[PDB]
Formats: sequence, structure tokens, C-alpha cells
Amino acid sequence: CPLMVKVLDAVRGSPAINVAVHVFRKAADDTWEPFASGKTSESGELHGLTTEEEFVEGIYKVEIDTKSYWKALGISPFHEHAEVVFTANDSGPRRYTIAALLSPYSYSTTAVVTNP
Amino acid sequence: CPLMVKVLDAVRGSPAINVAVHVFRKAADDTWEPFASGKTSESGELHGLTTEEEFVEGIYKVEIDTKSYWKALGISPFHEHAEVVFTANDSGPRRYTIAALLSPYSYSTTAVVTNPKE
Amino acid sequence: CPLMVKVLDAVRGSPAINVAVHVFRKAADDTWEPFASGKTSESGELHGLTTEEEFVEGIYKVEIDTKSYWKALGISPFHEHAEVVFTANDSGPRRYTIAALLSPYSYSTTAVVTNP
Amino acid sequence: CPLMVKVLDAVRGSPAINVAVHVFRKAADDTWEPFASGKTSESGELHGLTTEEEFVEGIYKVEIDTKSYWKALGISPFHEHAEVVFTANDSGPRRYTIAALLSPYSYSTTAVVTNPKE
Ligand SMILES: N[C@@H](Cc1cc(I)c(Oc2cc(I)c(O)c(I)c2)c(I)c1)C(=O)O
Ligand SMILES: N[C@@H](Cc1cc(I)c(Oc2cc(I)c(O)c(I)c2)c(I)c1)C(=O)O
Repeated sequence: CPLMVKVLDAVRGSPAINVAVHVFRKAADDTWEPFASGKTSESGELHGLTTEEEFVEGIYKVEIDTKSYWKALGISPFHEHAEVVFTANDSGPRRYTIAALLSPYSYSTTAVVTNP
Repeated sequence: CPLMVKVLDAVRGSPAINVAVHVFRKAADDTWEPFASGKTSESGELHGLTTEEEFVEGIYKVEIDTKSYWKALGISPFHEHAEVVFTANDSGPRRYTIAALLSPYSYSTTAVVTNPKE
Repeated sequence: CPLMVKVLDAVRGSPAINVAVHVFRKAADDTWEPFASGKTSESGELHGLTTEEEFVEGIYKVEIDTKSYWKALGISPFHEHAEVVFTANDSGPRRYTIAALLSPYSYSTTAVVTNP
Repeated sequence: CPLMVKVLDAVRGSPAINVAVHVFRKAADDTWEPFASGKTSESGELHGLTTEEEFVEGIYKVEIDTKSYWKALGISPFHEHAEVVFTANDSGPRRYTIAALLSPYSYSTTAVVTNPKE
């Protein structure tokens, strides 16, 4: 749909599968409120988290439980989890892909905003 | 110091100067408590946030305002900020070096933990 | 096919399209010899560069002309180009995806080796 | 010095110690000429490769043997090495800091160029 997540493992060089992803929308009260969640698939992807009709402009936060994932491989991670806060103001493009590359002591995240 | 931050700019090939950094500590009520703040210097570093005595066990959050940095450069970035959450000094004290590499639609962070020997 | 390349732009947050990619195979003489080439598509991907029958074990080098790409956006790049040398010993998995994330002064590359 | 390398380990949260680095310069015949070599120290840094006089205009290649590093750690990595190709001091001399962040199936590199004022 209009919001996709992709997670990869930099240690094994494979998609990070079955990771818990939680999405939040900043509400007026300025707190974070549940929006959507899921666990990444076998190809380290999470789709159809939302629809265009309910994905309105605003501030969203995507939180990835990197800790649980690393513990499970029996590796001691640094981060409690990874977060990505961005303003989604679909004024042009439509699709957003939040990609994160994980390592026990580091993680990189990039956003690919396209139109088709 | 126990806590050090290093920020680099991937578009210019330079350290990230005047980037504001806010550090919080997860309060006793699962509330985030301001713990320290600063701005990266000419070398994109920030030392002097805290001391050994002040820096006790707990979950800390280092928030880097990447947004203000880019905006003041003519580029509108994707992210609002960059935040690193971690548990510190649970096995006696350590030295943490939180490093970030910035790009308008991406950023990378890694941590360097060294044992003072305590 | 069994070798895929993906390129992304970290400055515009979009796929890096129409980038020249050249692949080499280290020959006995130990020099690099032409193997395959292409320009990334509209989604910053390059597929069907080879086939299983001709992708044999050995040392391959994937070179991405990051310079030409950055010059075209009128940005001064640091690197002359990005390279990725790896040993492909399909003894297990089959597919290799060489992903590279570009920035005028930096580039990260990760490999996703899967089986389906 | 004009040329400095910094290597970090993303799996351990530490500098990359004893990593071999070879530097080449594109010879007059489009041949790579060995220019300097070293090994990262306890702080995952390598200084003293060259001098201002020695380091003239040209295209250089910094090759980091990431493979030997990982192997000597029990992990078999994806890449054979990590190489950074760039043109240096074409607009009078500069100072270059080639930094790499290593992972078994990934690695990141960025450069920090500063003007000595020449
Ligand atoms: N006192 C040091 C400060 C410094 C610490 C680190 I640790 C570092 O290394 C990286 C490597 C990568 I890859 C990054 O993305 C990032 I951010 C930092 C660099 I350069 C500089 C000095 O100024 O000499
Ligand atoms: N089904 C989606 C899945 C997908 C998105 C991305 I974006 C991607 O590319 C990278 C490149 C680097 I470098 C990373 O560190 C990471 I994480 C992902 C890859 I492979 C796959 C699609 O193909 O559109």
C-alpha cells in the first residue's frame, strides 16, 4: 500500500524476518498513538499497514524492535530499538519505503519516496 | 567523558557543525527526563555532557535535530530528528561514543563502547 | 536472474536511475575481464545480467559509476566510482542482491544472499 | 598528516584493530602503483602513510582487507576487501579522512576533507 517497511540483517546478509514493527501518529495532545503494527515477512518486508484514505498528512513514527531480533540470534545488541520520525505531507509522491539495515551496534535507515 | 557524540555530513564531506543534541534518561515513571544538551563544535563533536558520578545505570535517549541542520542549509530533509535509545552502564560504567552520518533522506548511527577498566 | 543490483539516492530519497554498472570476473591471469553491464532502471534496479549456467563460482567485481550520476545532478562527488568485490561460491543459496546507498561523500553497500 | 584512515566494527561496537590497508596511486601508464601501507592501531586509526610533499595530485585507491579481519574473528564475510577510489589535491592540497564502518555483509565509507588553508 502507501507505507512499506524493509529490514535487512548486515551480519548474516539476509532479510530480517519476523521483526516487530509499530507505527505511531502524533496526536494533537502531542503523544504517540497506535496506528499500525506487524512483524516483517520472510523477505524482511511489511506491507499494507494502512490505506491512502487513512494515511493523512502528519507526523509518523516507525519503531523497530531490533533488540528482540538480535537476542533471538543470541547476540547482544546496543540499541533498545530503532525509530524513524518523519512528516508525511503527500503533496506530491505517494509511496514511502522505510528501509533499515541492522548490525548489533549500528543501524542505518533510508527513505525511498516514489510516485507510481 | 563517559558520553561523546560525533556527527558527520555525507553531502559535504565534513563534520556537522552546530547540530543540537538533547539527552534524556527514562525517569522512574517511564517518563523521559532531560539529562543534558549541547551543540556540536567545529569538529562535529560534543563532549562535556556529563560526568562519571552523574551518569548512572538506565536507558538514555540521544536526540539529534538533523532537521534544523538541513533546513539551515537550504535542503528540506525526510526525518524530523535522529534518536538513539540504549541502556548504559548496567555492567559497571563504560565510555560511549555515539556517532551519526547524515544525509537528507538517510542517516546512519553506530556506538563505540570502551571499558575504562571499571 | 541470479544477480541483481539496486541503487538508491540518499540526497533525493529516490532510486538512482540510469547509472552505469559494470561487472567483472577475475580471470586466471588475475585481471578483470568484462562479464556484464547495464544502466539501472527507473526503480534503480538492474536485472538479468547473467544466467545460472554462466554465473560460475569465482571472484566478481561490480563497479558503479557514481561519478557520472552525481555530476548530472550538478553535485561534486568524492569517489571516482563504487566497487564491490566478492567471491560467489553458490554452494547453498542462489540469489545475490548488491545494494548500494549513495551520497556525494559516502556510499554504503550491502549484500542480500537468499535461496528462493 | 594529509591521509588518515579510521575503521570501526559494527558487530562489536569497537574500533577495528590490526586491519591492513594498502594505498595505490594510478601510475602514468594507468597502472596501480603501491604508494603506502599500514595497519590500524588500538583505536582503529592509521596515520603516517605519507607527507605533504609526497602526496601529489592524482587518483588514489585505499584498499582495506576486511576479509582477513573477519576471518580472524571466526566469521566468513561477503566482500573480499573494501576499496575507496578518489582524486586528491587537484585544487591545491587537502586533508582526507577515509572512514569505514564494517559488518560481515555490509560496509559503509565516507570521506572528510578539510582545507589546511592551502
Ligand atoms: N575524535 C575523532 C572523532 C571521530 C570519531 C569517529 I567513531 C569517527 O568515525 C566515523 C566513521 C564513520 I563510517 C561514520 O559514519 C562516522 I559519523 C564516524 C570519526 I571520522 C571521527 C576525530 O575527529 O579524529
Ligand atoms: N520490495 C521492496 C524491497 C526493497 C527495498 C529496498 I530500499 C531495498 O534496498 C536496500 C538497499 C540498501 I544499501 C539497504 O541497506 C537496504 I535495508 C535496502 C531492497 I534490496 C529491497 C522493493 O524492491 O522495492
